[PDB]
Amino acid sequence: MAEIQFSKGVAETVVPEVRLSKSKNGQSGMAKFYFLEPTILAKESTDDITGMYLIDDEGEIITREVKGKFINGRPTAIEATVILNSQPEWDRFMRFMERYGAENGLGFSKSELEHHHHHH
Repeated sequence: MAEIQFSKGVAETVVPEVRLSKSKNGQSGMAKFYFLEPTILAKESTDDITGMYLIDDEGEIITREVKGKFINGRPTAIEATVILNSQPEWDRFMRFMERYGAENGLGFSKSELEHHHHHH
């Protein structure tokens, strides 16, 4: 039931890429997310996004480090960064990527393959 929401309640079937990277000072670890032609550009404006809600099978993680990627003043891609300052955070990140990657092979859409449910 893992899914990505930019405003909670908005399920995104988009297939964003996942990359791992370190902080600027190389202190705490973090991960980058690439969104290509996301639908959140037709509902809410990019300037209306201040964070992303990652809902995992167990709990959820709140991310406020979100930046939009504009091309020549033409919105088309959005980027997000997750901070892994805490240790137990890695457990959810690895599980989310493991289960999420299994459902979508970075090329398959989450929709269709994942059945929708009335609850949450």
